[PDB]
Amino acid sequence: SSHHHHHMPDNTIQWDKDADGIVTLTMDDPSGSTNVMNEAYIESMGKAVDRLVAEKDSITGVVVASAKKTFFAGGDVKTMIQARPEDAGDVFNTVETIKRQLRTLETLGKPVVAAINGAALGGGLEIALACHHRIAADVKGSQLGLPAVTLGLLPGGGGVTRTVRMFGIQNAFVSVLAQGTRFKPAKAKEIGLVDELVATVEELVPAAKAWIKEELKANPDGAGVQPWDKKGYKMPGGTPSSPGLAAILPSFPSNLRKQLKGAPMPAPRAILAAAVEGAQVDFDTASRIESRYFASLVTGQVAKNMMQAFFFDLQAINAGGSRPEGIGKTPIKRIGVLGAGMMGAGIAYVSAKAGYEVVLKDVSLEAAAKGKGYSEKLEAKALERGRTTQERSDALLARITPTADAADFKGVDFVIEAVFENQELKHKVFGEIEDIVEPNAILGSNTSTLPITGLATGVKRQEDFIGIHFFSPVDKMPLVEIIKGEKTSDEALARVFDYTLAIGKTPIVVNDSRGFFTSRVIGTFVNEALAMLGEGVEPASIEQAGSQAGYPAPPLQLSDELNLELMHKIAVATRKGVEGTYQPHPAEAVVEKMIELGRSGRLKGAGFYEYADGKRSGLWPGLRETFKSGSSQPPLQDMIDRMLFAEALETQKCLDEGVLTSTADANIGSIMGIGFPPWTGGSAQFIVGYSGPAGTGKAAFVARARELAAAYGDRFLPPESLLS
Amino acid sequence: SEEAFIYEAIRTPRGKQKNGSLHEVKPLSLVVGLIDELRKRHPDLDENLISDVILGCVSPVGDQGGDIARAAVLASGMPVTSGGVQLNRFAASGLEAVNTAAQKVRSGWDDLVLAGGVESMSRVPMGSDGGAMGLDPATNYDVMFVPQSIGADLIATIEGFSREDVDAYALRSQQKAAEAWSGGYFAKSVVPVRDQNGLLILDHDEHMRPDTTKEGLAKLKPAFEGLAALGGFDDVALQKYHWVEKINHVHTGGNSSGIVDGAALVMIGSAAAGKLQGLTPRARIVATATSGADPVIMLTGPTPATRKVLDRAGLTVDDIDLFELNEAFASVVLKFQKDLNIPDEKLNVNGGAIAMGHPLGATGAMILGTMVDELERRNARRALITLCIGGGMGVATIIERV
Amino acid sequence: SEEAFIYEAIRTPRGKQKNGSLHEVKPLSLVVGLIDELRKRHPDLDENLISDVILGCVSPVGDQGGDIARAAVLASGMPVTSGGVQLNRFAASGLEAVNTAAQKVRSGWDDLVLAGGVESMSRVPMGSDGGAMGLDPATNYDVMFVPQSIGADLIATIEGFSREDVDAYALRSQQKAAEAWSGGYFAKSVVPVRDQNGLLILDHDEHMRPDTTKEGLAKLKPAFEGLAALGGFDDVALQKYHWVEKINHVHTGGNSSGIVDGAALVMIGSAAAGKLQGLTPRARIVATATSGADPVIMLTGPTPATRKVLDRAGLTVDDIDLFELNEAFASVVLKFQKDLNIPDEKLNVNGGAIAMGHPLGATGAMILGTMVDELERRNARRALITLCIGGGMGVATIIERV
Repeated sequence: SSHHHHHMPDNTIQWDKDADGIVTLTMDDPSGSTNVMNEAYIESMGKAVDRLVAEKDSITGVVVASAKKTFFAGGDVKTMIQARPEDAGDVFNTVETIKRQLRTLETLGKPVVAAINGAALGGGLEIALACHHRIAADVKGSQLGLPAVTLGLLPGGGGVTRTVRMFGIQNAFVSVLAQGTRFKPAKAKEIGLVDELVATVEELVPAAKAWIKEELKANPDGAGVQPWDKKGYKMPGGTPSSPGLAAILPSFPSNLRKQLKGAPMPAPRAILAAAVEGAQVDFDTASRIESRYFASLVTGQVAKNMMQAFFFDLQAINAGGSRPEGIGKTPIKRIGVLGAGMMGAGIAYVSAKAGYEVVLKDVSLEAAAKGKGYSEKLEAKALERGRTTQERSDALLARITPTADAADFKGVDFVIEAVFENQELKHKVFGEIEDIVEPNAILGSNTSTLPITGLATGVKRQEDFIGIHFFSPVDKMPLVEIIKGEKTSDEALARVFDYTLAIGKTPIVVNDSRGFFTSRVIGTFVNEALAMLGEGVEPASIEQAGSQAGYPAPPLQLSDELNLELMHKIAVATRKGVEGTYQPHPAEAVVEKMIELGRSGRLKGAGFYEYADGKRSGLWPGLRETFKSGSSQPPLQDMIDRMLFAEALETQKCLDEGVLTSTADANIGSIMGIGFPPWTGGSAQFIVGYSGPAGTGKAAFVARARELAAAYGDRFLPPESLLS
Repeated sequence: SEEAFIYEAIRTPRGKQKNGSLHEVKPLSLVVGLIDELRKRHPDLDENLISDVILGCVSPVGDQGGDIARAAVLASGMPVTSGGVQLNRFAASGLEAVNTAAQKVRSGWDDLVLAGGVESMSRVPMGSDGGAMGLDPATNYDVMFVPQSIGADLIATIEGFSREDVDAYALRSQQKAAEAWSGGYFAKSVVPVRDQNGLLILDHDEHMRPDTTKEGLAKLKPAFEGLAALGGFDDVALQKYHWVEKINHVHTGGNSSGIVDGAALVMIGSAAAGKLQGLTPRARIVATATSGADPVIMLTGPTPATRKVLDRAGLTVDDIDLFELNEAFASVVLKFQKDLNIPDEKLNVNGGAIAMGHPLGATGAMILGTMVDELERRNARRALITLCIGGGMGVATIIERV
Repeated sequence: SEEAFIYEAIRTPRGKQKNGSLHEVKPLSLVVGLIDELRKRHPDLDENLISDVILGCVSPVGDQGGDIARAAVLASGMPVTSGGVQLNRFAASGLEAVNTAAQKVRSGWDDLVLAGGVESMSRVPMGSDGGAMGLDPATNYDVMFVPQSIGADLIATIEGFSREDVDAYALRSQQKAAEAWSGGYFAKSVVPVRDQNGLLILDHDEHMRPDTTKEGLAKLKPAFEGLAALGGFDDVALQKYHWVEKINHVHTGGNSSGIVDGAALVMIGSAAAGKLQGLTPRARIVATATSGADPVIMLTGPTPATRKVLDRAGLTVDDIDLFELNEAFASVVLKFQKDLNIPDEKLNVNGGAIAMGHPLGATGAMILGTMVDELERRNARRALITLCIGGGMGVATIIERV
């Protein structure tokens, strides 16, 4: 066969043979700043590997190096996303050609060393895994891993096959492949993914050639031979035929199904199948089996959903897609958080973690001090797990300053209010610190339901009043919803945008509307669950539907966290505007019934679940008699689709009304803000990527919506903008 | 066309798993010993007329691989024309051997067939043969593989069988198997296993615990050995049975079938074949049926198979004198009794696998031979034998006394 | 009673052992590929009328363990009431599944039955299952265990078949196989194996060496693979056949069957069951038989099994239009041809396992499907399919075109 695709592109690899016979392949794709497994790379490595064979008599070792800041990162996502099912032959032959190059480099009869200088992610690590020795530079920003599963793919460049040969079926899957974990160079050496470390990138190539010179002298027979290519190789943990591994092997798909909660995420299933099926055969047959599973994923729809959301959409956002143009950067010196609840304390923690000086104000010093205790308990958790040092943990907490005096907001240039959800309270809270803070201080508000324009009238610098919406637990929720009031300037938008990236979170810019985007859409998700409960559907079936749809937490459990007293306030608020005659959601009757019974949520101690001591403990047994559960028994897929469509349809309304300005904001905002299932690619992508018994695409989405609308109500009727 | 009759039905005692008497006995020897007993009962039989030997075996590897049925034919000195085939339909392999033999006799192309099963679970543990449904992740992830002990707990949960309920049945099985032995019921059918020197190795069902109390059964812990305690399976089961919030794990080692060794043999022939050999027919095979139900719950197979074999024979529950269901788990028997509304005094009247053990490959042929004896002893007419099967299958057979 | 009819008989191509195209394919997938083909050919068939799936498998371990028949039913989305049982009668397992399927239909207790076999010898090698006959010295000593290749050499020694005689038949098999492929005889019945994506994996019997010559065959050496290079077996055979002084080792890798992977499926049902699903009956099962001969020679089994199936169908050798015997070893076919005086124009007219390979569990169903297609092509009436079996057994089936 061939090391090439066909039977035009630029050259990516630089050839250098030294007087000792060592060839240094230096990858340097001139079309970008990062080496990517594109069509140019495949051709350039094909020519390079052909030459390694032709000049084998004058070659004693190979060193794979890079000229960019990173080593090698990712594949050609612009092409993999266009692979139709009919293209399966081309996808197979491409990855087979990529792996035939690496296999030739790996069975060359001479040592090959990877000089890893930067991030070796995805295909880049697959290159280094094909070498006999891996040297990494312990520098900041360097990562190593195989994150194909996060895009709905699997490592098709030998990553599955080689990690299984190196660590066994169980260790490779759980620690490397299943979640696409990224490792720092120190951790990469510890688990056996890298062999040795060096201090600076300048020592890599010298250290690489030194190892080759030594390996040739100390190990003349085993030089350039991988452990799995030696006779008498024993896979760690055994093969599937080994009695030790066979006893626990049946529980791998059941454990995986427990972690995924029954969600239709096909990629982890495929990685486990490829991993095990490959361990039962030789290395070359295993690599071919892995190719077929890779082609199965790429030509499918979930991979297109996740490639769209977690590569293109996420990149467009981090690149400032929703950031106003022409506005420059502004530093932040002192953050002032009003209110020391779970939100304010979480806001104080994530800001102190990024390095900002935080002033945490409440109405009493006792209250503000408890708010800092949230950061202390979190740091004691990370100190016990060894994820931080005692010095950085002390410097973090020292940046948080609890207080109860409004005068301690002196020098604050970034206010983040997180007090009770009430307009005139927010008006008074801002009115007593707006004159103490800097004249250019951002006046942010963390309201969930109240319009930002209304809250802005309580300050005199309305151009700097803006909505900064966080999600609890702030330390673990990655989204910040930045609401633009009709007085908010573009500078205030960009300043909160840059603040969001600085604290390690992803922003979305949303125009001012009641409910915003996240609160409005997650409402429809929860309201669908309560409606089904009123209809008589079993509560356990509702929870199974939420988890099997792919949500991180089932919907009834989520209502207890949100507390029904908040939900009932939203219904009265959105109705007082309609006054007309209000058209209530069916869920409004269930909320009032539970509030009447004194079961409002986890905050009260009783909701749809029972709460003994501190933790949640099973559904409330009296729930079945109250709502006559078991009387309505719709198909599980109807329950799943009702929850997904309600949010997907509501998201499209936000796009039409102008609440959102891009589908990237919709997709990432729904995934990271309200927990929309990742396999959908976001609540906007769900429409174009819907697949069911009626077909696939937007037309299939409209038909399923109309079918749902006929059976469950006119709220599922698709908007005009989705039609032909 | 031809009617298929049962002429002989013997079995070995069932030796227990821990320090079992049959652990030193190769499974081939278990079958050869039963063939030698058939010869003792009919030394005048023309063995050339025997045209096949069909043996069930769920783990046909090692001592049980290589077509053990043919090995029995050769190792016992039977004619070389006697055939020999092994089959595996999980726990029903013993009864499927009998059913297939009956169907081969009906076709007219076989005249006199030996059927039965053998399973030395202490020498060849279950799962020794591997399998795609368990060890291949692609298909395991799809068929929602779940150990049977969890389907049994799920059955108890849906039907509302309590821990005391399944423990009550376990006690009944112990008392009835004890009364059956001490009453001499098994005296003619249980062939004691002896060594090459004639010394006695085993002559009774070791797994029996005749002095069992309801207080002792309650001290037991729910099942936590093997795949049941591995993890993930409870959540897998609930993903399909989504209306169930939590599984009530009621089955222990005292209300589940025991792991034992044993073998059974049944001689099946046409009326013309038996008359030509001087054999007296004991019972007639009336109808057979295989069917199934959901493979995640795995143990609801007996009901549609029993319902199907009752239609084929033109019969109802009122027409059947004895119901014999394998006691894999107590809730499977209680679920079956509740579905078809079986009276207590008709159901597993001589105790079951909870008391005497469940040698997978042989059990179908053992409880079949048990019903042949009890029909002749009680002077009753019909009996229905059925078993739950792994993967959600079911097999049922109706025999009539002659 | 009920007449059993063949409705569909398909098979995969046979992939070779060393660097085979099917090595990467799980044996469960080879069967599910054939079930999906039957759905494509008859999309409107009610699969709830399929009451059992019977698969032959000689080494049911690993990928082939755990009742691979039931795994096929569950993995292919068939109704959960469609059963699934694995049996093993060595090389005849594939044909035994068809026969038992046919006999289940005749009894009237089954409706519509899938039969066939599967064997991925490149993944699950021969002997992987162990076996008491060979791995137990007490049994191995008494019944004089001899590998099949030495029996084939002993057959050639007694009957007088020379090295050129067996090499002449080997060339005949390669030629008639290539002529069958060139003529399009196998176009409808060989279903190419594809992957999860629809890409082609194998579409032909890649073990065939159609450019075989007589001189090339004479250069090969007598069989030196496992179980033969080990000493003793030559003397063990001559201790029983004491009138033979010396065994003439004439069988090589060019006149013996090939180690291949493959699977086959045959759909069998009553005349009423097929009429209700709109199926067209392709052939009728007329009679089956099981016999046997000496186990040390191991391969003279098809001779009494063929005479028995002929006497049961009321037929003679002249009434049979096509004979199909499995080409395990050339001397077995020549011996069979010599004993019954079979004309060459009627014996393995499309080649055999010497050219196309011998997937132990599947071969019986594969050569049966070959004969249904050739009867329709020639417009002939009757075909007799028989196989030699390890341990000295024989199985034969007579089919008539409908």
